[PDB]
Amino acid sequence: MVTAKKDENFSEWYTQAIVRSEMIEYYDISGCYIMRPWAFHIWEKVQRFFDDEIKKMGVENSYFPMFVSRHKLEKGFSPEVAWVTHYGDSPLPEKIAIRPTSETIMYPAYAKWIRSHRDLPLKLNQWCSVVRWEFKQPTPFLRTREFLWQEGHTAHATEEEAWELVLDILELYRRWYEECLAVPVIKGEKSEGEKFAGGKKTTTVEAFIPENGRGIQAATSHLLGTNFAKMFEIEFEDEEGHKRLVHQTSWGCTTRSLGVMIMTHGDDKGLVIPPRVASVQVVIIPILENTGEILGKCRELKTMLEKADIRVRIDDRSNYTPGWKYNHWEVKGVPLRLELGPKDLAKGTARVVRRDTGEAYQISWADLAPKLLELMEGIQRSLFEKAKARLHEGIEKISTFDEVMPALNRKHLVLAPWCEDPESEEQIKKETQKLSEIQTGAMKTLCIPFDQPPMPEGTKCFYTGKPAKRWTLWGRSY
Amino acid sequence: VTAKKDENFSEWYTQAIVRSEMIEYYDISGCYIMRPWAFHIWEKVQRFFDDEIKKMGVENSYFPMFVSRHKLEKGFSPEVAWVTHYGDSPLPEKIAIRPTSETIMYPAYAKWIRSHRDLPLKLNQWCSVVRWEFKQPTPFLRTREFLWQEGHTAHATEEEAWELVLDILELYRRWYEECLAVPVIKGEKSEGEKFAGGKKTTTVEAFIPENGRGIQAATSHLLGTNFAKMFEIEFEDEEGHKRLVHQTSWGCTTRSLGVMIMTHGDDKGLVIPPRVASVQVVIIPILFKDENTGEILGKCRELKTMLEKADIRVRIDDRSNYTPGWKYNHWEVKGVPLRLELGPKDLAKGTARVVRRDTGEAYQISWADLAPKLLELMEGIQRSLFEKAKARLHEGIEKISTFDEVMPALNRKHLVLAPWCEDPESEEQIKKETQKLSEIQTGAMKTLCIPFDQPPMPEGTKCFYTGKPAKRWTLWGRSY
Ligand SMILES: Cc1cc(N2CC[C@@](CO)(C3CC3)C2=O)cc(C(=O)NCc2cc(F)cc(-c3cnn(C)c3)c2)n1
Ligand SMILES: Cc1cc(N2CC[C@@](CO)(C3CC3)C2=O)cc(C(=O)NCc2cc(F)cc(-c3cnn(C)c3)c2)n1
Ligand SMILES: O=C(C[C@H]1NCCC[C@@H]1O)Cn1cnc2cc(Br)c(Cl)cc2c1=O
Ligand SMILES: O=C(C[C@H]1NCCC[C@@H]1O)Cn1cnc2cc(Br)c(Cl)cc2c1=O
Repeated sequence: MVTAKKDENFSEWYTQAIVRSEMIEYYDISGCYIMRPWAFHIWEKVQRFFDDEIKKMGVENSYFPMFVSRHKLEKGFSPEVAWVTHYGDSPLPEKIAIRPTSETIMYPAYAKWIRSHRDLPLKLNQWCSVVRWEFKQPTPFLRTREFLWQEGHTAHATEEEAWELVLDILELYRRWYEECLAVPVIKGEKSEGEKFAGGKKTTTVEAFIPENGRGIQAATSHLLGTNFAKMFEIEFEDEEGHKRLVHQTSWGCTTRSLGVMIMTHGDDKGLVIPPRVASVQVVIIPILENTGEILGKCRELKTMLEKADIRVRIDDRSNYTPGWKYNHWEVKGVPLRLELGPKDLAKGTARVVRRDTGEAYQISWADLAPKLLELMEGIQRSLFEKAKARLHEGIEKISTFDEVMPALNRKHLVLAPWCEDPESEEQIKKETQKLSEIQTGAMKTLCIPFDQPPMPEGTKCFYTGKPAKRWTLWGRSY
Repeated sequence: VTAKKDENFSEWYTQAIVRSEMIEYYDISGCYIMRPWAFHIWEKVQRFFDDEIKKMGVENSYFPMFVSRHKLEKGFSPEVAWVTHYGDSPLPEKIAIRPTSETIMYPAYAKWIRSHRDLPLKLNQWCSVVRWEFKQPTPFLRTREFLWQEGHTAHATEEEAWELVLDILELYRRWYEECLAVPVIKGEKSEGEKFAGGKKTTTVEAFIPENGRGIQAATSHLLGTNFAKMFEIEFEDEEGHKRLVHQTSWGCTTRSLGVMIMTHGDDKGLVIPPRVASVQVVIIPILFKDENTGEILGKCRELKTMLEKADIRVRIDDRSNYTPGWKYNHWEVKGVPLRLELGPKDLAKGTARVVRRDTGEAYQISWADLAPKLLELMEGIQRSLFEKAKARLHEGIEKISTFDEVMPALNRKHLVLAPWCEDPESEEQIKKETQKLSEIQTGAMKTLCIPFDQPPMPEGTKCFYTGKPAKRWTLWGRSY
């Protein structure tokens, strides 16, 4: 049973929810966690969605090695990578790192494979795990030392084609969150200080966690331009015979998405899993003395529902009371519970309870499959709409810096007109950190949203008083 | 490809996998890049196997890639890769990259399993593992990092665990025979060849005629209660008594792709069985001197739509910057089962010319007949690839009765099926003797498996090596 209340002790609530729902197991190596089937099935669902979509775009999957040579990674202080230095008791002549990302593994191959315009575009993806051995405190799903992800890497003859792909991928990430996970996200461009330094422009989808007021980056898609093509000599002869640099993109999204989903939809009773990704969509709980009447009808119902492609489990485990099973599956977040006891059997009905609201329905056995499909569609949409309402309520539009600290104290983000000077972003981070100290606490840019309201002529930047350029979203962050 | 498969087999294999764009080389020895053309086949067999194990109630999971020194070694270290530093700082205790996940998963199993209500526990994961052997690698077959799936189950009874071992082994037979069209032999490993941590190891074995070697294709172990004792995986039964779980584990890797390549490839390159071909039919418009360009391209689009309506996986190669002859050779070296050519004449005739990759046979087919006729041809290709490979397997196994027949059979690049007493001392002696005789003429012959399909053992039959009473017919040969 979940005892910590989500609004009062959010961090303990999160730990309880992910452990008692059987999503994670702890491990002796800090920063690494076991992903149990209840969570892994959600990853499998989003992976299938995204993989099907990128295949429609002509992206093909591949698999590159998990190791990169020291001289290829460092193309005098090491990055925060895990170094393999020995095989058995024998030192390697040159240490090798576990991939933190695969640019330095893939791009030498791209340089070999690309020789002429005929070879472009080149569009590859891989599903793997990466390792980033940061010394800070980990958080399951959200910030871990090893994590599962997909990384896409493309090369094109023109920047326009590369940018088109950047935006198509970002739209797929919006769909991953909004359509599969029912989590609303905001598409935007990263500031110069926050973008990937190896690239030209970084686009992002950002999510908001109301309980701690923090934004979190949900996925990323980069227009790399020609920087990496210069560094790796990825050149092609054009249709007229001149050597040119390719224009590249890269993009990724991780199991952080599951953590965002958990935090968005969970409640005081535990998880709430959107029907589109739930391992089990309907749990059948026989109200049981096993004559065979009740479980016979349950097996018939499960067969029937599975013909409608509903993911069903009958919980016929012994020595647990019905109420125990009800709470067990509520903590796990199954979106629908189907109760079948003796009175139900006598009437030819079943009692269906939806997890998000607790509303109960008496449904005849015949109406079961269509009514349950309808209810799952309603649950999915209601989860999304309520989360989107909370997102809207969490963003305050401001004009001057003196509004910032009140908004941050309300656990809100701010949308502010900004001159986009990177010096000013560093100054704002320092000032908000120190104001929080006197009163991390730093506010930073989350993104410059694609959806720009008009910028009235003469609008001043909320911090510098210089002419504002764009409306920018700021907040405390992960 | 220019090397002949029947002359320089290793060189043929390297040319086949490079020129088909299946692999790319890499600067760290023993690791290779799996390019999209190879990864497509992997995706097909992964989907088959994952669908089937899900039907059995096995659920996917993901455990960490790292194992602490004290948990792995629960002296001289094993052939694992050791992480010793994060950045410039030494780890307080070094950690290994997984070579397999027993030591990572089983402490969790011990925590999770409390009563019979928790059993059976059936988990699988798709991942890569690392085995840092000092020997020469071979792409797909023997590499230092490789992709695989490892399944690990726990049961209340040995009977249930053994039933699962055999169900999984049958899935591996289907992975090879139904998907890859590679015939395999199910069997039990000898005492000297089985997984030491388990009670009985079952296997599927394939045969490579060009070098006379058996190769283990996949494995499924009855672990019994050994790991349950080691990791304290116990459960309370219905009577309230504490008992040990009965476990299984099982795995299969991208070695399967290399076995497919070696089995079906020919002097022209790869031959992909239709059931694992991401492109089953390639349509090639013959464009020359601007003769009917628009008509030909429109018709190719129509044909692709029609064939896709029949679930045939079709690609039109309308790339303007390659000639038709180049396209012919490209898709042939890549092993696409069927090539469909449509030129000006064919547009006039209402026909298309189709060539099958395995035999080269050509067919003129009316556009209306295309879908059913191509389905029929793909069934024929899949069946023929399997049947020819099975005939080669049959021809490569000699039944023997005495050790004096062994060296002539090995020199014919064959396996031997011999009656054996099953004494491990005798397997060790046979390995040494056959290596020595080979040297005089690696060359050691070992057991590959004791097949499930046992012919009768006539009373009084003597072991082919020791002269003691034979127990079972055993398959032996040179091996990978
Ligand atoms: C699961 C995951 C996802 C992502 N990212 C980033 C990119 C993105 C965006 O969505 C996606 C690929 C594109 C994503 O998912 C980043 C990390 C991560 O930085 N891990 C290392 C680590 C370990 C640790 F023990 C502690 C901390 C730590 C503690 N405090 N701070 C400030 C850091 C960090 N981890
Ligand atoms: C791809 C793959 C698959 C399997 N196995 C084994 C089990 C099985 C059976 O099918 C499946 C999981 C159950 C499978 O696929 C074993 C290896 C492997 O031993 N790698 C290490 C290595 C690296 C290296 F550079 C050289 C050598 C080397 C050279 N000569 N010798 C005698 C060894 C070995 N590799
Ligand atoms: O990983 C990236 C850039 C992009 N790679 C492709 C997938 C999407 C992703 O945003 C940025 N990044 C992030 N963290 C890193 C940590 C280390 Br350690 C190293 Cl060496 C390198 C990096 C590093 O390059
Ligand atoms: O890996 C195994 C046994 C089984 N594990 C589950 C998947 C199927 C597989 O056959 C045997 N094995 C093989 N090679 C190994 C190499 C090293 Br290095 C280590 Cl430490 C351990 C092992 C080791 O245990």
